[PDB]
Amino acid sequence: AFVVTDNCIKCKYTDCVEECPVDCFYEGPNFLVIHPDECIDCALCEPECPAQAIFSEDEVPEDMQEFIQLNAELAEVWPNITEKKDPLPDAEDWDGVKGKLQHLER
Ligand code: SF4
Ligand code: F3S
Repeated sequence: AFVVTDNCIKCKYTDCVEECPVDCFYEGPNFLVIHPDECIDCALCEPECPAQAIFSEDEVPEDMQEFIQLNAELAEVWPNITEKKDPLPDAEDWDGVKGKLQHLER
């Protein structure tokens, strides 16, 4: 499975979803997550995220390992999203800012 990590938070561009043949992205107020059981590892979503926030589960940075479990868990409670939407208003301002996990909304 592929995993959405820290730089997605407060950006949430949503270009990722248009690439997904199986529709396994789930939406939060300021973050997206992939469902690990539905994802087929097609990788088609990774070169298309402007925030370079998606990684193969085995290529997820040492300092972001907690996102693997977070994607699995929130994918069970958030609604599916299959259509591209406008990025969050100040996405450029937040793209590249580290430790944005402190800003994650449920
Ligand atoms: S790797 Fe493929 S199946 Fe998994 S979330 Fe990305 S586009 Fe969807
Ligand atoms: S910012 Fe988040 S919404 Fe999709 S396009 Fe990147 S994983």
